[PDB]
Amino acid sequence: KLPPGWEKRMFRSNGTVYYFNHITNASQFERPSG
Ligand SMILES: *[C@@H]1O[C@H](CO)[C@@H](O)[C@H](O)[C@H]1NC(C)=O
Repeated sequence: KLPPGWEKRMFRSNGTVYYFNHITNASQFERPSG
């Protein structure tokens, strides 16, 4: 869906999950894959 560089990421201290683009530095909660 969204580009290569997005990867799954997790908020320590509450356990929430999101995605992070380690190629651009962006963050989004909807998943470019799943
Ligand atoms: C969990 O913490 C992050 C920041 O660490 C925050 O952005 C996120 O909204 C929190 N989870 C929920 C369900 O709000």
